[PDB]
Amino acid sequence: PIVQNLQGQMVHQCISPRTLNAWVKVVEEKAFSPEVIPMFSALSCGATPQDLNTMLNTVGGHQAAMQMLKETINEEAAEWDRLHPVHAGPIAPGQMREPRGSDIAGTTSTLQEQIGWMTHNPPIPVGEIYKRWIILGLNKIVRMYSPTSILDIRQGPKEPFRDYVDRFYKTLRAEQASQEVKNAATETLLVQNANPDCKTILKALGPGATLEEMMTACQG
Amino acid sequence: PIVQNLQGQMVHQCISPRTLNAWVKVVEEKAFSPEVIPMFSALSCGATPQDLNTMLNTVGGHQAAMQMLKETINEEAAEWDRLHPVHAGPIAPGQMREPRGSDIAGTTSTLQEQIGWMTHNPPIPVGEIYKRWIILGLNKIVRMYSPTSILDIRQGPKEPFRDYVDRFYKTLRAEQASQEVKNAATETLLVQNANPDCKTILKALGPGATLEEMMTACQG
Amino acid sequence: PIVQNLQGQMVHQCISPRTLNAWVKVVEEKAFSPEVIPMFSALSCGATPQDLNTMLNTVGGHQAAMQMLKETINEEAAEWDRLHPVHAGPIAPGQMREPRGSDIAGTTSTLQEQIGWMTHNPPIPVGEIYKRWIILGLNKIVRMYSPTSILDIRQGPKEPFRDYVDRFYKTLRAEQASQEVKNAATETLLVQNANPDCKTILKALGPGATLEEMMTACQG
Amino acid sequence: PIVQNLQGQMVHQCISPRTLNAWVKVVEEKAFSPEVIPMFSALSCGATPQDLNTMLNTVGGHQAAMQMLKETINEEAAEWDRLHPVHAGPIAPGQMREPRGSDIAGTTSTLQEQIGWMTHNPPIPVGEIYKRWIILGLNKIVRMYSPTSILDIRQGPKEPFRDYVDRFYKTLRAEQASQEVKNAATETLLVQNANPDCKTILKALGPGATLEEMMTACQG
Amino acid sequence: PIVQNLQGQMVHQCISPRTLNAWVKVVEEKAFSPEVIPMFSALSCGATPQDLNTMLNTVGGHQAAMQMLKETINEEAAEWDRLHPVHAGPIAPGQMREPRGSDIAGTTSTLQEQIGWMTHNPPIPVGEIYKRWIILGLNKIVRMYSPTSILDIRQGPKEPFRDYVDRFYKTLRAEQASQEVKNAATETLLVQNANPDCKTILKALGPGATLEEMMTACQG
Amino acid sequence: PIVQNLQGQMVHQCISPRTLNAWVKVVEEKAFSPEVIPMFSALSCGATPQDLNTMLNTVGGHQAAMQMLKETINEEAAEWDRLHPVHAGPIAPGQMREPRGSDIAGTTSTLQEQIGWMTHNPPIPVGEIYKRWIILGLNKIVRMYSPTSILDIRQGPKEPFRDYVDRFYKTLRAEQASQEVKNAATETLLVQNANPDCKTILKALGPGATLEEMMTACQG
Ligand SMILES: CC(C)(C#Cc1ccc(-c2ccc(Cl)c3c(NS(C)(=O)=O)nn(CC(F)(F)F)c23)c([C@H](Cc2cc(F)cc(F)c2)NC(=O)Cn2nc(C(F)(F)F)c3c2C(F)(F)[C@@H]2C[C@H]32)n1)S(C)(=O)=O
Ligand SMILES: CC(C)(C#Cc1ccc(-c2ccc(Cl)c3c(NS(C)(=O)=O)nn(CC(F)(F)F)c23)c([C@H](Cc2cc(F)cc(F)c2)NC(=O)Cn2nc(C(F)(F)F)c3c2C(F)(F)[C@@H]2C[C@H]32)n1)S(C)(=O)=O
Ligand SMILES: CC(C)(C#Cc1ccc(-c2ccc(Cl)c3c(NS(C)(=O)=O)nn(CC(F)(F)F)c23)c([C@H](Cc2cc(F)cc(F)c2)NC(=O)Cn2nc(C(F)(F)F)c3c2C(F)(F)[C@@H]2C[C@H]32)n1)S(C)(=O)=O
Ligand SMILES: CC(C)(C#Cc1ccc(-c2ccc(Cl)c3c(NS(C)(=O)=O)nn(CC(F)(F)F)c23)c([C@H](Cc2cc(F)cc(F)c2)NC(=O)Cn2nc(C(F)(F)F)c3c2C(F)(F)[C@@H]2C[C@H]32)n1)S(C)(=O)=O
Ligand SMILES: CC(C)(C#Cc1ccc(-c2ccc(Cl)c3c(NS(C)(=O)=O)nn(CC(F)(F)F)c23)c([C@H](Cc2cc(F)cc(F)c2)NC(=O)Cn2nc(C(F)(F)F)c3c2C(F)(F)[C@@H]2C[C@H]32)n1)S(C)(=O)=O
Ligand SMILES: CC(C)(C#Cc1ccc(-c2ccc(Cl)c3c(NS(C)(=O)=O)nn(CC(F)(F)F)c23)c([C@H](Cc2cc(F)cc(F)c2)NC(=O)Cn2nc(C(F)(F)F)c3c2C(F)(F)[C@@H]2C[C@H]32)n1)S(C)(=O)=O
Ligand SMILES: [Cl-]
Ligand SMILES: [Cl-]
Ligand SMILES: [Cl-]
Ligand SMILES: [Cl-]
Ligand SMILES: [Cl-]
Ligand SMILES: [Cl-]
Ligand SMILES: [Cl-]
Ligand SMILES: [Cl-]
Ligand SMILES: [Cl-]
Ligand SMILES: [Cl-]
Ligand SMILES: [Cl-]
Ligand SMILES: [Cl-]
Ligand SMILES: [Cl-]
Ligand SMILES: [Cl-]
Ligand SMILES: [Cl-]
Ligand SMILES: [Cl-]
Ligand SMILES: [Cl-]
Ligand SMILES: [Cl-]
Ligand SMILES: [Cl-]
Ligand SMILES: [Cl-]
Ligand SMILES: [Cl-]
Ligand SMILES: [Cl-]
Ligand SMILES: [Cl-]
Ligand SMILES: [Cl-]
Repeated sequence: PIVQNLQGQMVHQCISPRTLNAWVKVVEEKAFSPEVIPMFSALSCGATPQDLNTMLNTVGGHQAAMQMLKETINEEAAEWDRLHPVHAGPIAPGQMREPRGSDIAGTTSTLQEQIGWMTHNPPIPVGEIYKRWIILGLNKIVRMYSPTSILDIRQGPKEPFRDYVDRFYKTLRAEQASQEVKNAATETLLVQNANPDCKTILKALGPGATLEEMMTACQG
Repeated sequence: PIVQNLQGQMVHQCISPRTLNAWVKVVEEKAFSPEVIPMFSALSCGATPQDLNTMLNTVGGHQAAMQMLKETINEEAAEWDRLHPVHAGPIAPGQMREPRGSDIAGTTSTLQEQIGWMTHNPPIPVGEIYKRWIILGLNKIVRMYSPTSILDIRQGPKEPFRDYVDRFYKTLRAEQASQEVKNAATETLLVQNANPDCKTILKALGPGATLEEMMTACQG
Repeated sequence: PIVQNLQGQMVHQCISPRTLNAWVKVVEEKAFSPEVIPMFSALSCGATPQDLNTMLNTVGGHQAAMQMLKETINEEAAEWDRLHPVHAGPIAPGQMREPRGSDIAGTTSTLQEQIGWMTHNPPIPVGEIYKRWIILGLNKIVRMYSPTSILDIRQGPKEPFRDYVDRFYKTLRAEQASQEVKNAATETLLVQNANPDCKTILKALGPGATLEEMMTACQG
Repeated sequence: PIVQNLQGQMVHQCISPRTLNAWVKVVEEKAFSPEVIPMFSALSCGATPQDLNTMLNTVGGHQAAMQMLKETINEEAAEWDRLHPVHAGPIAPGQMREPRGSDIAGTTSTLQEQIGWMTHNPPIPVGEIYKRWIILGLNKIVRMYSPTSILDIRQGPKEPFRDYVDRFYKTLRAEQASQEVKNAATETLLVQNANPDCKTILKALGPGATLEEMMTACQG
Repeated sequence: PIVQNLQGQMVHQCISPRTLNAWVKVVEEKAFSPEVIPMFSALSCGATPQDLNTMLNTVGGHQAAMQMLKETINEEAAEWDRLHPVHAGPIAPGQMREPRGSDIAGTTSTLQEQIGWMTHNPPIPVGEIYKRWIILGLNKIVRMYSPTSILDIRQGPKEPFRDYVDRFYKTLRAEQASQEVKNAATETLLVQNANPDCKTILKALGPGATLEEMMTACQG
Repeated sequence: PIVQNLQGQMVHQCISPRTLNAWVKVVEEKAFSPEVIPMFSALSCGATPQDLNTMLNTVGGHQAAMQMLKETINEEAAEWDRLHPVHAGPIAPGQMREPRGSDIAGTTSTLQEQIGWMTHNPPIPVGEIYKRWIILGLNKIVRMYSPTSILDIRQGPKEPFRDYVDRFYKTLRAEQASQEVKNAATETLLVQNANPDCKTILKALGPGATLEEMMTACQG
């Protein structure tokens, strides 16, 4: 990663063993459950493209997911290059060349070029751009490896309301879109797919009930 | 988090893998027992709103609770906005715009704006305001997920007084309120719900007995 | 905690995850065995009142003990305030208000006021005063949760002398008082409650025998 | 390793017990699965040749592979020497002699000469040259210890498409080459070795299908 | 402990949770095997007397031994006092009073007086004097809790010579003395207590045989 | 150990708990397998003689090996003293006395004298000299505790060639000598003790076959 020293300079630091192991173990145990994204984002804090490639290369298995990840990265790399055509010319003494999509992904850039970009003034944050592409890719995988659709979450006749809302939002969290799309899913389904007893109770509460009020009203 | 380095400057640091892991593990093992609040408060020491969102996002399961958490956050954010009317105008070169509620919650603010607010002179401590909203929300979840009422905690005819006082205060701590009447639940409900043998001993102790005095008197 | 930076300034540091976990685990495994006090004292090195409250709030269970702890703290807080009546008046530019008992315990003080007190010149060590009150409270709990009295420690007819002295001083360590009180317990009981064979041997050694000499004399 | 301290100077540091342990454990559990290469590359960040030799020497077992590793290192060292002819002559007071192949490999160079090369201006990065030779050697070991060929990876008549793509790319990654024909193995061999049900679906998708599109189309 | 920071100043640091835990665990698993002494000496590197008392106080059980430890400490403290007669007189502004025995042991000295002594110019190293007394006491405990005498360590008729030498020196190390006669126990008692087959071989080796030569000669 | 601070000064640091435990555990689990030497060398990076004595004193068991270690050290100490006769005379204000063999081994030197030697300009590295003696001793123990001779490694009639080369070089690694001696062992035995099928294949390859080529030729 790139961290600040006490001189105020952004300097490269080695990825710690603890960071590597934490990422390997969290994929081992949680696969592509939705909480893998924040874990990956937090563990890759300050990462260079090299660090991000290190983390993704240490994943054992799920190689189909990892290949989808590369295809996502390549599309985002192609989009970056078409929005940032590089301008030919000698790079000046105090400068860095402009990065191409393959440079952000680390396939055509050295770690020293990545450090130069990330510690420049102003910085060109190839690590955070790459991370964006990867997390975009991981979001697709979480959505693809989600077993259940939001339309299939229906409260059982003896199922406690808390357990049902747990399943509802767990399912909703794995199909990532805008929250505009997730507010629409809730307003469309959460009360309508409650069991007949709780549904009649919540209809009387009206559309303005908070979730806390809905869960208290269907308590047992 | 934003911590002071070894020289006295407030710097951004990455959330550590141990901090991430410790918070995930505490929710896994303790759910919303009351001791999750101090663990969350201590593990989020110096957190930015991004750090707090990371921690909350790493929680697997309990998504009904996490949704209640967002609704509490949004209520407090709207209250913040109603108390901090917007002042339109170009932000001056040195300084930073006033934060809205969604900026404190981290949904419309970047990490660099959060660093800018938290390291300002004087600092606008968005991380601690956000943290205060979250703990307010987590306190509701603890209250709601507490199974038993204090009026149902009663000493068995053969149950040692110590175990009953353990159950009593464990319950009182989960059923959260101000000390206005929790102070009230002790000293009279604690005696009223003692078994007849210990209850008879505790009347003889008279008003003003310490809990140590009550526990010594009902040992045998 | 409050630690020294390399500038010579006492600065606040976040309580580490390792410190929190160590305290939670040691209470989980050792309850209120006497070695909980030094573990708590060492783990709370440099603690602010906030850190001490964090540690005690993370304890799961033993809530009867924790309430006795609060009653001890409140008595010590009441004693502090009666010995340190606060003097009204505007606090000067370079100063801190004088702390009340509730400020030392952290119920009416902010972490910033605790930092101001603890890093003042000279420091007013509210953290070490609070710790004193807490450890005073923990000593009462260790003494209350001790199963055996010193008068019941009697050497068995086939019990090795080392095992008996182990039990004797383990029991003596849980009833904390002055060592004047613990030297008196030893001189009164250790030889007199040895089994008849070892007792006759140790009577001949005389009152001036070291424990090492007594244990060699009753070896087997 | 040679890392930058908190002030900006390149200093030698001892390899940490966690780094040593992490590398030993990764070889123990993963042998020469492909993910051992990124683990070795990341754990050897900033390594001197002495550090790299230490890491390789801590490997227990797999001594046939480790001997192949030495033979690869020696071939690269001889290639280095043929490209860097020796210049005889007294080394000047300030500077350091040119490294031979055996010096990069650490067999004829001391740790202080390795520090001298790596902290020179400009640096001669013997640790990264050595690391590049080792990973070249470890890549051969992975290729050799890969049990299955990509031509033998075929989808079963009832095997889900996802599991087959997992096996396909896991295998392709172990059978190491350039993307010249690994790019080639995908998109046609991946389809050719699908079972007849999915194969029929994938012809209808036509050329240019993403892996996400192929995996969505053969879900059911 | 009192350690040097990154700038060259001697500063007080809190004993780490790992150091506390490591010492507790070592006593739990190894009791008073000889290797507890180096573990205690290394884990108490730079300790103040308060740190040493903390470590000793965290020991659960073995209270008979811990009481022997106090008696040894008190004997050494009295010897220290008899060699360092008190000089009455007001302590000058810059300097510190001379330490008594109880101050080195930490029973009549505060942590700040211990820091003052240890960081003085020249330093009065009360922590190392205290440590020396404790290890003297722990050495007595190891000697006393060693079950077997060196005269009872003898090679079985079918026991491999290596295992017997292992038992021999393991025992010799627990039965602690100076090398005046431990040097003596080897080379003649080691041969005398060998079984007749190996004993006959070792006479033929003659005086001056190394232990490697003896162990090679009694392999078969 | 002796580490560099940020002032450029070599300063003493306490041996970490993690370093102590790592060395104890690696001996516990791996005994004197050959990888114990690099683990010991890496874990004792920067060690003082005191640290090296600490590490070796913490080893439980294998006391016969540890005594052979002392005899090796004493021979190397005797050789050092006969090559470095100390010259009598007052030590100057800015100087350190010359170290004897017993000073390098730490039996007649204080930790402060070891720090003085190791941080002198130029340094006299008693820690690295001692380490050399110890590792010389550990090499003898690895060679003594090796069960199998190189002449007994013969490929089985159904044994895969990789497994046989594994055993061959594992055995060869435990009998440490020069690689001149280990190249001679390979050229003498590796092909000649292959099973009759693989032997005839490798004879045709000729003496110039790499190990990688030999292992591919005897694949199955
Ligand atoms: C960097 C990174 C780690 C990030 C970020 C990141 C950034 C912002 C926000 C956020 C913060 C505050 C509010 Cl008030 C809202 C909001 N209020 S609103 C308009 O009503 O929805 N929305 N947001 C998302 C925003 F801003 F993106 F829109 C937020 C989050 C929340 C943090 C959070 C998690 C939590 F558990 C509980 C909380 F109280 C807050 N995380 C999510 O909300 C994820 N989530 N998804 C869904 C579902 F799909 F089911 F609906 C559900 C959640 C849920 F909250 F967990 C809960 C069960 C419901 N995280 S990264 C690149 O890896 O992602
Ligand atoms: C979360 C966070 C931000 C915080 C804080 C925070 C802030 C202040 C205080 C506090 C400190 C000292 C006193 Cl004397 C009192 C007091 N004395 S009084 C006039 O009698 O009420 N009150 N308080 C709360 C105050 F100030 F809020 F009012 C306190 C606490 C205590 C700390 C504490 C915990 C403990 F175990 C034992 C202690 F001795 C002290 N924690 C609680 O008290 C929680 N608790 N709740 C109840 C119940 F509900 F059952 F009654 C019960 C407890 C209990 F003590 F554990 C015990 C069984 C009874 N914590 S953080 C930094 O931890 O992350
Ligand atoms: C900060 C903190 C961690 C502290 C402190 C703290 C401060 C000082 C001292 C101390 C130091 C040296 C001596 Cl010589 C005496 C002494 N010599 S004397 C006049 O003969 O008794 N007395 N003391 C206590 C003093 F000073 F307080 F009086 C001491 C201790 C000892 C440290 C110690 C522990 C140990 F195991 C073995 C040792 F050699 C020394 N710890 C105790 O002694 C606790 N203990 N209690 C009893 C019993 F009840 F059974 F008798 C028993 C012990 C015992 F020693 F373990 C042993 C079985 C007997 N600790 S804190 C706030 O959390 O407490
Ligand atoms: C060892 C080290 C020094 C390094 C490096 C290193 C350097 C660059 C790159 C890389 C980055 C981005 C893209 Cl877009 C491509 C690309 N896009 S492309 C035009 O389609 O080929 N190619 N590359 C390799 C490049 F640049 F070398 F060509 C890359 C990688 C990727 C990192 C990565 C891993 C991952 F899991 C998922 C990702 F999204 C990205 N790792 C690999 O690709 C390894 N891999 N191999 C194969 C196979 F053989 F099966 F095909 C397969 C993978 C796979 F991706 F895992 C997946 C199943 C398929 N690593 S380090 C720092 O880790 O220690
Ligand atoms: C506690 C502490 C403060 C200290 C120190 C401390 C100080 C010095 C020395 C030492 C160093 C080198 C030599 Cl050559 C000799 C020597 N050579 S000699 C002329 O033959 O006697 N003697 N010494 C002790 C000296 F100096 F004190 F005399 C030493 C030791 C050795 C270190 C060591 C341990 C080891 F395993 C193997 C080694 F090669 C060296 N440790 C011991 O020797 C302990 N030991 N005891 C006996 C027994 F009793 F059975 F005989 C046995 C050992 C044994 F070696 F393990 C082995 C089975 C035999 N430690 S600390 C820093 O660790 O925390
Ligand atoms: C500081 C310390 C930690 C050190 C060092 C240290 C110093 C240098 C070297 C070394 C480096 C590069 C080359 Cl190219 C050769 C070489 N090339 S050559 C002329 O053809 O043999 N030789 N060397 C040893 C040299 F220089 F000493 F001669 C080397 C090693 C290698 C490092 C290494 C280990 C490894 F696993 C795989 C590698 F590719 C490289 N370690 C060994 O080789 C140990 N080993 N022993 C034998 C056997 F006996 F079976 F043959 C076998 C090995 C083996 F390699 F593992 C493998 C199965 C064969 N380590 S310390 C004081 O604790 O030792
Ligand atoms: Cl780490
Ligand atoms: Cl890269
Ligand atoms: Cl894989
Ligand atoms: Cl989820
Ligand atoms: Cl509910
Ligand atoms: Cl960490
Ligand atoms: Cl955010
Ligand atoms: Cl009780
Ligand atoms: Cl930590
Ligand atoms: Cl507080
Ligand atoms: Cl509780
Ligand atoms: Cl005890
Ligand atoms: Cl005994
Ligand atoms: Cl470490
Ligand atoms: Cl080397
Ligand atoms: Cl799929
Ligand atoms: Cl720690
Ligand atoms: Cl003390
Ligand atoms: Cl042997
Ligand atoms: Cl450590
Ligand atoms: Cl020493
Ligand atoms: Cl031993
Ligand atoms: Cl081996
Ligand atoms: Cl093979």
